[PDB]
Amino acid sequence: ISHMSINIRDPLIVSRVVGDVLDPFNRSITLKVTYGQREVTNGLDLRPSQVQNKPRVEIGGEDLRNFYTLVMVDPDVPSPSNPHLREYLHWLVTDIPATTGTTFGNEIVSYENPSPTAGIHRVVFILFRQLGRQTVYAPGWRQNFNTREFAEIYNLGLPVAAVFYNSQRE
Amino acid sequence: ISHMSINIRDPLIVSRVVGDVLDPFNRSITLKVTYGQREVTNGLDLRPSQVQNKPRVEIGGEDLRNFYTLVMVDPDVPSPSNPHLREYLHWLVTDIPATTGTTFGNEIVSYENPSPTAGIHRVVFILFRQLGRQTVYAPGWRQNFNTREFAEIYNLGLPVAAVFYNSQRE
Repeated sequence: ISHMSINIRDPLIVSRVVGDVLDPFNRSITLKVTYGQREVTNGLDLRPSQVQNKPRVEIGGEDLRNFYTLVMVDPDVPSPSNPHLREYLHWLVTDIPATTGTTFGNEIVSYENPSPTAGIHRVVFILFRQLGRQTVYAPGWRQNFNTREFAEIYNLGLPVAAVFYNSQRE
Repeated sequence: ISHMSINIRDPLIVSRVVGDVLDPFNRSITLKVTYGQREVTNGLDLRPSQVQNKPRVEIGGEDLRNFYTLVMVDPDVPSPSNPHLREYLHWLVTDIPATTGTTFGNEIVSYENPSPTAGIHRVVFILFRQLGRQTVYAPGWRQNFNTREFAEIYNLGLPVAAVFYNSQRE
């Protein structure tokens, strides 16, 4: 979107997920990420002890023929005040068929549970439409990941969905 | 069906359409609902701007002599987190001859376009076989509709088909 179309009160802008991690975009696809009995909605708190295992993830889709990639990052590493490891890639699942979820995709970076030690961390899930199956691949390491660059490299365009939770040391 | 015959990975169970709205059932009849150039398949996203007009609806059938009823509900009203208006009846078409579609039936509750304002809403189409033509009639209001009770009142048994899309505010 153009900056003339941005809603500056959107929770992704207030939280600076759009800004620090993502360019402005219009949500268009369902992304349902569940830990326990809570679906991630922007700004919900989940403690480290609640996110030790991968969440359930269900997605929508625009066309049955589509495949989606799910990115999970913590931008606030090692801390939000000095985030020199931004972004830390916690999980990467490609080739998710439209309308299914991560158990139907290819987990190309395994789920590492977030365990913040300093400050309140945003933990962000981002969904992208792929140009086709078997077109998106993993970085060589988890730290200093750049979702914007990743999307550029893999022709992913703007995200179709994103949502985040907050987490801090217990 | 018995709970010993349920496929717990069925998309209608994962999405809780079976659970929140419907009892478990085996699909037996074709239900093709089209908005624009997309047929509704479970979990597809359609934005409010894409569903302003009634969809095209074509049905199958078990016997030419049969008549079917189409129910369209949003269970996630006013929001999925606090769905105290569940279900909102968006459309009701009775007396659809087997193998035809809604233009051949009796629209007894007019199509109200879904326009969610909070959360992601499931918008569900449910098809039932009638005991006969001219046996199924409309409620007095749209809110707090109960498809299970409706089916009991009108001898509709279990659904023969159901499908849903996801929609959220634009």
